[PDB]
Amino acid sequence: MNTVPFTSAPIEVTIGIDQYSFNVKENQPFHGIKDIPIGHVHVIHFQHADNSSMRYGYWFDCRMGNFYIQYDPKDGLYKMMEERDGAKFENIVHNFKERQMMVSYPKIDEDDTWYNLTEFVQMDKIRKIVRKDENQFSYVDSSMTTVQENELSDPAHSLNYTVINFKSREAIRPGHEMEDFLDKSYYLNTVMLQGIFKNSSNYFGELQFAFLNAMFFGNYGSSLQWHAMIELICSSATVPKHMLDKLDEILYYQIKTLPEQYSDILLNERVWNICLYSSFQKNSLHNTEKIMENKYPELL
Amino acid sequence: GAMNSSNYAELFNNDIKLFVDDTNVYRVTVHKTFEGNVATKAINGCIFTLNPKTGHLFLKIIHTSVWAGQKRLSQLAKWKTAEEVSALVRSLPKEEQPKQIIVTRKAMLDPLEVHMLDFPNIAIRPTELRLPFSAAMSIDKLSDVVMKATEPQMVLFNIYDDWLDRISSYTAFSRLTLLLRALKTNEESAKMILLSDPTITIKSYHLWPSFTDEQWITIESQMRDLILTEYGRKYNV
Ligand SMILES: NCc1nccn1Cc1ccccc1
Repeated sequence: MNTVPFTSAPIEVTIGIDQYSFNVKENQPFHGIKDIPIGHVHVIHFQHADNSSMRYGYWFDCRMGNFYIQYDPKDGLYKMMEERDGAKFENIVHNFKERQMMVSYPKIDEDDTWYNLTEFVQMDKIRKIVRKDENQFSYVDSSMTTVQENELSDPAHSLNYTVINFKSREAIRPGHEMEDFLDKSYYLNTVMLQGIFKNSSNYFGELQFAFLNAMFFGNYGSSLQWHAMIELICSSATVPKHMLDKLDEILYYQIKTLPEQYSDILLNERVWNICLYSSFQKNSLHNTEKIMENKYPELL
Repeated sequence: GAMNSSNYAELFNNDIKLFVDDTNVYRVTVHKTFEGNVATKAINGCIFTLNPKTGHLFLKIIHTSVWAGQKRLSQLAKWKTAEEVSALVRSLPKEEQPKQIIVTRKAMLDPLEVHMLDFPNIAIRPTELRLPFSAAMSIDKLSDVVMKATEPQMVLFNIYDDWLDRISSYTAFSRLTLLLRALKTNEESAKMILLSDPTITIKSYHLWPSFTDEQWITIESQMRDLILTEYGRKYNV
């Protein structure tokens, strides 16, 4: 069980860790988050009480280093940093635990939500989507744009998701125009799975990361990307049997975890109605269709 | 963007453009099987591809053999249309290729866009105008060459005959759309107006009769009456 200590909390902020969150008051004696489950990526994230504009946060994996948070009054945000001195850190953490100034990552033992939302998400792939190789952790916020969004402006601050475009030469074999447009299996299985992602695990990891950035930061380009990766599978007539089964599990936990009060912006009517009711895989998403119907029958 | 009443003069500027109408590509005569069920039999069709400034019609005849053993023909027809239009553009010299293609039905947008991915700077546009190009098969010489085709075949016509010697493109397009709108609303009466007078002939190399300017005004008037009338016979006004 690992720990992310905080130097202090000088400004009032709502702090999230994965799907959990708590309110910290201005200069309340908060000094971090303990008992963080090892073996998964995690995201710590922030919404200042004053300017709810800009949700922002940090993706990280405690196996790759000791990380802490410290507020910067110049740049006006809680920054993640790496401590390179092991004994300094354990001592900080031990002293902070001794005075019980840390919250406990509040995981129910019965609960596999986080595992299921991050099953295929690896820090190595996050660090390629979010480029900043001088840090072992990755910053993301509400406003960051995707590579594909910038094509249609600061590259160092972009989300380098894989570009998907259904009316593109990469998507459409010369001579198979109608075939490839109406059945995207070529583009899914040859171009993307075999060519770009190499395997479905890496495809699912990007899909899941894109969803998580859409949900936790309201990142619009991430939401676009999540839906495009769903549509590309649902619009392929030929999908490996294991991918279809796993996709249903993946989407199920994403829709289960979505705030009920956010489905107006984060869910694309056209994509879901096509995916569940008109596409090749309309019948292969029983659990996802089931929870979408009992929970968001309005959108449909 | 979309083409409408507001930007109508753009059709006659000096940027090459083509209208593409697919309404006569897939044509059937639905009938009854011996078992009392219903079958379609296809007949030959055509793509109607028109330069509105010059009057150049590229009439691609769609022979019924193209449908043999195919499924979902109404959907295939849009993709076949797009395949043929893209092939036409590729066949033209660069300086003759259009800058824009305006499809008369929105269902042609994605098929044409996908076939023209090699041509990123050719704009594919829909229109809000309800143009009467379906009625092209009411022009006897066009109907005749489509029905007689025994193989795929491109036929090249000026749909304005020699009108551009005497009138502008704007005026020629307006005359064309009035004639076709009339043929579409009451083909029989429309053809009566055009052929009523045995002294007026159609040149072997033309589609429409050789009317003087004054006779064209009389004809055009008679065509407007018909279109209003039929608007009253249908709407009882
Ligand atoms: N060659 C038949 C003909 N008749 C009149 C004009 N033309 C040439 C032409 C070229 C392209 C399209 C349409 C017409």
